[PDB]
Amino acid sequence: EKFAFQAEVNRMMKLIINSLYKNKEIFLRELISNASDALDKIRLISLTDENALAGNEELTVKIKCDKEKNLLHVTDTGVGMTREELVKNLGTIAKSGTSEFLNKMTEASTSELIGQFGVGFYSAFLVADKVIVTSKHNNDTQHIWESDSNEFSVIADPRGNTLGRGTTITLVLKEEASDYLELDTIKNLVKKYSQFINFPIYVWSSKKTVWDWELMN
Ligand SMILES: COC(=O)c1c(O)cc(O)c(Cl)c1CCc1nccn1Cc1ccc(Cl)o1
Repeated sequence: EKFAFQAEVNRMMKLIINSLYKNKEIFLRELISNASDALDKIRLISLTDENALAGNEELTVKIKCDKEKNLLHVTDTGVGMTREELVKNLGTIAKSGTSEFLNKMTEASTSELIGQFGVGFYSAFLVADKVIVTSKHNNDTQHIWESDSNEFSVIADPRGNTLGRGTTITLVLKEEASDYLELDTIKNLVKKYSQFINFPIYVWSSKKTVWDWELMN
C-alpha cells in the first residue's frame, strides 16, 4: 500500500519547489482553486444525477488552522476521490503533456504554468513536510493518502465516512512556514485568492470569544 511517485512527478515536484520558494503563498491559491474544481465536477454530475449530492448537500470550501498541532486543513465537499483515483491522480501517473510541461517550466515566472496545467497540488510541499489527503467519493469508502514526497501510501480511513463526500488536504507545516498558522494571515490570503471563486469559502475564525465559520468571499 506504499507507492513510489512516478519519475516526472518527482521532477515536477523539484521544479515547482525551486521555482516558487520565493512565493510560497501560491500553495493556498492552488488549493482553493483545486477545491473549486472538485465542487464544479460534482455540481456538473448533479445535473444528471442528484443522488450525487446525497452524502453531503452543501458546496463549500472550509479552511481550518490548528496552530497547536502545526496543521492547516483545506476541506471541500466536491466530488472527492476513490482509492484508485488517489493512487493514479496523485502520483503513479502523469497527465498527457507532463513529460515536459517540464521544458516550459525551466524555459524559455512559473506561477501560471502550474495553475494552467492543473498541477498546483504539488506546491503544497513548498510549505509542508507532510501532506495528507482524506477523501470520500460516492463510489468508494473514505481513504487516506499520505506523503512526505519520498513516497506515498493509501489506506482505508479507520474512522469511516466522516467527510460525507469530499476532500481534506492537511498540511503538516515546515518551520519556515509557521506564519501560515496565523489567522489574520490565512484570512487575508483566502480573501485575496477566493474573490473569483463561485463557491462560498469559510475560514474557522474567532470573534467572551467564540469560534465559527467566517465567510471570506
Ligand atoms: C478530484 O479532486 C479532488 O478531490 C481535489 C480536491 O478536492 C482538492 C484539492 O486541493 C486537490 Cl489537489 C484535489 C485533487 C487534484 C487532482 N485531481 C485529479 C488530479 N489532480 C491533480 C493532478 C496533477 C497531475 C495529475 Cl495526473 O493529477
